[PDB]
Amino acid sequence: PRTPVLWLHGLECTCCSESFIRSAHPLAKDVVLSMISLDYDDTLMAAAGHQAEAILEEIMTKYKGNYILAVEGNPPLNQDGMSCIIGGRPFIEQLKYVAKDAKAIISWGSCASWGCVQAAKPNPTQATPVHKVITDKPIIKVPGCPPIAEVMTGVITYMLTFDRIPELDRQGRPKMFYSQRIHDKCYRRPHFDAGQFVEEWDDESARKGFCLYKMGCKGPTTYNACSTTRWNEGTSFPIQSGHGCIGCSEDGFWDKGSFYDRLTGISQF
Amino acid sequence: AYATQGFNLDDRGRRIVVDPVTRIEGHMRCEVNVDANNVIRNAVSTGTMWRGLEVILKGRDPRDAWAFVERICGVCTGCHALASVRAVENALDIRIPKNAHLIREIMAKTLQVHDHAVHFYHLHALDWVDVMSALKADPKRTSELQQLVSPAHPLSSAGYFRDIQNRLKRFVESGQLGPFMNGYWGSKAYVLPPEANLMAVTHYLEALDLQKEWVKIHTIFGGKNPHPNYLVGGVPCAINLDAASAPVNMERLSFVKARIDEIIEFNKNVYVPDVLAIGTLYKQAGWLYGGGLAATNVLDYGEYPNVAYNKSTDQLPGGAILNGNWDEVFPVDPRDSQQVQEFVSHSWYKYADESVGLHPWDGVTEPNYVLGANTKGTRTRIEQIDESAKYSWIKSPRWRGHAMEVGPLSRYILAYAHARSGNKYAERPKEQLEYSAQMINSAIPKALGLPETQYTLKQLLPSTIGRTLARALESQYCGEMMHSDWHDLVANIRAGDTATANVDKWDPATWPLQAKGVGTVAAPRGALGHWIRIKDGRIENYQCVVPTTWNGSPRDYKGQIGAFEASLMNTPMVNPEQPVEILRTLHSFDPCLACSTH
Ligand code: SF4
Ligand code: F3S
Ligand SMILES: [Cl-]
Ligand SMILES: [Cl-]
Ligand SMILES: [Cl-]
Ligand SMILES: [Mg+2]
Ligand code: NA
Repeated sequence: PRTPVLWLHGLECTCCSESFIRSAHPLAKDVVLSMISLDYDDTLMAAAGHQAEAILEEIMTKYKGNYILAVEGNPPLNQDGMSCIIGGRPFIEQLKYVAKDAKAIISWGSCASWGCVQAAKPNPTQATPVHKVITDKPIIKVPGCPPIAEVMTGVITYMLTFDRIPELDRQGRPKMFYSQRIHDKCYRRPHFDAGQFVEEWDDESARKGFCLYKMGCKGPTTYNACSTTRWNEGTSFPIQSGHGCIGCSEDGFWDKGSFYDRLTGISQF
Repeated sequence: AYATQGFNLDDRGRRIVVDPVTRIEGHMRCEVNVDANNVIRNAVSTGTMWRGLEVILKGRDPRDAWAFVERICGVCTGCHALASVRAVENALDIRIPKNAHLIREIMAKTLQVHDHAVHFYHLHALDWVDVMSALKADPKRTSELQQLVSPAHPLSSAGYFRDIQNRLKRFVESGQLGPFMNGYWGSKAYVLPPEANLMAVTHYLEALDLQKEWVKIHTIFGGKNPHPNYLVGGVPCAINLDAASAPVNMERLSFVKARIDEIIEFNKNVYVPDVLAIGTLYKQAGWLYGGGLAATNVLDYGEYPNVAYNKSTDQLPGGAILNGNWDEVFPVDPRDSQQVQEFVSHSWYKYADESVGLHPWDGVTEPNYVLGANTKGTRTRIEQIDESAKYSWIKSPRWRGHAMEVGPLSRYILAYAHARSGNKYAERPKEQLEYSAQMINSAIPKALGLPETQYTLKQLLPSTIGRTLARALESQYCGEMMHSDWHDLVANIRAGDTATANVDKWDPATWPLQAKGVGTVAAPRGALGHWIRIKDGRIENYQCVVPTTWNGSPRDYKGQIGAFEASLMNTPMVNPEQPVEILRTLHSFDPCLACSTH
């Protein structure tokens, strides 16, 4: 018997769902067919409307305190919650109802973890991360916009193998994936250490892969696995393809100034 | 009850609610009324989400905008970033270098293929394919069907289909049906034989494994997928052949070419043949519903110029068609205040004057969540939405006041029209359509022992089948085009031009103190535009009009219906309590609700 997963969607862009299906090790196909039972998920599920709604009740009853609630996106508190409507009711009512009997709650991505783009100033919907709404349940944050595919399936794999939540840091992120800053093992680090920087896009320095700190790279303050695990079966990551890290796994990264403004106090890094 | 655009709307019949609409991106509610015979006589499209990206952008740096608006959508990932950088570049008179153009085109076409193929198999197929019927299929006959549908596809053996089938059986026999749970399996709306169902589910699984390879093109040029990085002035992926130290060298380009070649094989051998075969069988069953506005009014901005910044060389040439007159394509100008306009008369927003539509340079986004007095239920518990008042988070875009359908089908009807008027750049899509019509009318029926039909493209294309076909054909065409773009990129680099970014106007001190620009993109789901006003180096106004905004729109000031609502009209339902037909037709537009509302 495979662990039921109820994957809800609030206000979101659906990047985390797309990232999940990019996983190569393990394949999303193998996760869905052989590891979990993905019983509710608006993206992929056959049933709609009343028939979809009926699944939630059925799984919650049969697997009370033995299903995982995965949340992509977040609930809005403005517009009486009706800036995100599910079944004619505010999303926040669905979130709270399904959270009630979950064994564990996964906050997929920056939206669920922190707020992401809709929570950037002035946050017209008062979009609010899951942990500020659901306060009486264990929540694992898997931030990033989206998180790396193998980080997402890695969290699932750990939880299914051990039936435990992995060790979390102070911010509720799994240490197995979020213990390193990008800047720790970034392959451009020798250039940083030698003061070798890009100053304008496509200058000679950019063509030699010099450090992107002066182009606004937020790797020195951003915790993720991008410099080692990398993206799409280790094909590249933002810095390898020539753009600085924009800090996308960090709380409130949209409101820490322009992405192209450099960090101050370079001597701290 | 009232008449509009040749549709007789009537809300006196039985009311049916579908909320949530699943197998879409984002959040939608759909309501219909059906008559005494279960035919849809009214349809109501409600976008059930809003985030307010347009509001959030105010006061920010135009150079950062692409990253914010990219997060409008992770499904059509990057198309918003492309529109944004184009808009800012247009505002600031920035011309990007040839390599940046070509790399953006390759990225755009990669998205087209990935988006289209994943949509069809993973979101749409279950409206046509009965997975339980696939369990009853005979492996040998499935193999023989596969060989008729696509001879060149290597995965055709009886044992291969037997193994796939067995894993399905074990999955279903577990009692944990997962995404197939509570499905509409066995409904008479399903017409495929067991063997076609097994073939299709097999390709669903094949596409799921392969789709992750195609996006590695994005990863090379943009660092990651979803949400690859873009840049105002060009691309960040600097080029150095002589070299492992740069983002792009010849090895990285060879890798891209290998992925492109695989894409071409998939479109040609798996995706296009499946849609032709499934379309043929549903045509044979007489299921030609869902044409909606495609039979009259279609629009696209036009895309993929052979020569950069030269719109006459667009390989998907656009414009507007009205009244089903395919002999007259009107030019569409996104800068013209009298052309693209958005109404909010039936949307949850407010204007100073709601009897008019606003061009997006003058666009306004102030939320106004209020329900009409004939609503059944409350503000936080809606039972029946009141479509006579405001009923959606989606605005109502119109072109010179006309309601238009947008998307691959629109682009293919436009391409066909252009080709007939002597436009040579539309030759390939015309060839695809004629080839497809011959396969659907004649060749596939002959192969399967079915009677031949004689539908013209005029009769066949304006339908849910036609809309699905055009998406597949567009995927094929995009794969072909980026194959050519790749060759042009490598040729340009080898000729000595390694430039990837124009930084002349990177610094805001070089900008005019006031400016406006527009960026358009033929995004996977249709016509995308971003309109920007810049003041003192900051975003004064930023308005997006997105393809699903067009298609999913509620009624305008004149009460005219949008493409979704029109497409559901005049459609019989086998069972009013099973939304099979509603889903099939709605899904044929590939709705992206996060896109529609942003
Ligand atoms: S600042 Fe950025 S590019 Fe430079 S070494 Fe650190 S993470 Fe890498
Ligand atoms: S922008 Fe995000 S994807 Fe990794 S390199 Fe930075 S945390
Ligand atoms: Cl955030
Ligand atoms: Cl920062
Ligand atoms: Cl461009
Ligand atoms: Mg808009
Ligand atoms: Na370069």
